Amino acid sequence: MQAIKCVVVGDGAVGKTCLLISYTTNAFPGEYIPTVFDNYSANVMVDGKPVNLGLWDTAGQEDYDRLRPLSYPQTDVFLICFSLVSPASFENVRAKWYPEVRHHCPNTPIILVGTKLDLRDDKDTIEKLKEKKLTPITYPQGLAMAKEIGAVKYLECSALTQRGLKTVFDEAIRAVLH
Amino acid sequence: MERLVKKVTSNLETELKFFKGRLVQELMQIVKNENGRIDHTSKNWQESASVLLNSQEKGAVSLAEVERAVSKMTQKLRDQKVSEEEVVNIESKLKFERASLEAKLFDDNEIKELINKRIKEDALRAIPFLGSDSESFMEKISPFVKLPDDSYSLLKANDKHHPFQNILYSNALKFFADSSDIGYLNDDSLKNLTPENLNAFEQAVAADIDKLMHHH
Repeated sequence: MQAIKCVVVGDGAVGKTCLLISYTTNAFPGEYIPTVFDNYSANVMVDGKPVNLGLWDTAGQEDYDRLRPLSYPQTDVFLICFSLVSPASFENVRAKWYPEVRHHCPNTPIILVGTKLDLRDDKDTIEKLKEKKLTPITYPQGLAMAKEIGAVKYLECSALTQRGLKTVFDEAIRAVLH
Repeated sequence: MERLVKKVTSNLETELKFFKGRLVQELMQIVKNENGRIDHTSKNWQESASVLLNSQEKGAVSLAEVERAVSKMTQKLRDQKVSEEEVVNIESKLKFERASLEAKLFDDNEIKELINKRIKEDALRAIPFLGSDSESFMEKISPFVKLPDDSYSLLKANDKHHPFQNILYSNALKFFADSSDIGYLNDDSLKNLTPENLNAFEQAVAADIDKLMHHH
């Protein structure tokens, strides 16, 4: 049984639930999306062989800080996520998630994932952030953060349109095969 | 009217199904850290249950956040002048679900049953089925998987996966695979779900599990 444990960390701005629901169901835009993903594995085809892709969201809330790391043993690959339209969630990649992952799992490969790619050039969202002295995270800014935390890849995706979405999971698998 | 109530009722059922699945997998990491010991009085269990039921942080993985999502839908029903009795009935279902989880998570026997059920769901999902309808495939296999009452006791700090995953994976290939050259199941495997292959699958999974449970 070829089995990969992929753990997802990131703030509430990220849409971790939509990311994992969109990937595992390919539900149509407009369908009811639950509050939490249920952390069930997905079987995926890699070079004519079955791979069991264990997909775990973590309980990101600060009151679960002490116990969240019990999710981390034997993790094969981490997706550290931020929203491209939340600078605070991007700074929490290096301020919170990277140090937390590295405390428990010094050597496990990290993929840096920017989500909500579909909003980075939504007129109403660009206007909204403008009014607060903010700008969406750009591709080069993301790449720089990936180098800073020693991520093996930086990828950007949209749960809504599935632009970039398959590549995140393809690269997660590739990172564990090396 | 009945249509708007049916849609919110179905959405509530989706919320609870996803949240109960997640809650038990999250609680399972506390049991794994205790090498398969169940004790609702421990510091880690008490904190895990409290936070995953009651965390108030926006975006929390918690029943309190699920309840917020359901409150949006019941407010919308009242805005749409849906009969108060139908909206109250949805709210009492959600109160029932909270009360039922709050009782189960402080009962060692109820905890064991929740964890053994999730172990079963995880082991069904380990079967390498790459066909069109994986929910219907697992619904056909599910009645032939009977796990022991002490299945939870095999969660160990050092194990990535519960060992039953490998047992369902290998027995599913042995009894349902269309050839020895295919390491996986698909729509061509469905004809192999005869009463004969399913009963044999059942017996073989029970024997591999018993051998594992009795290993010195």
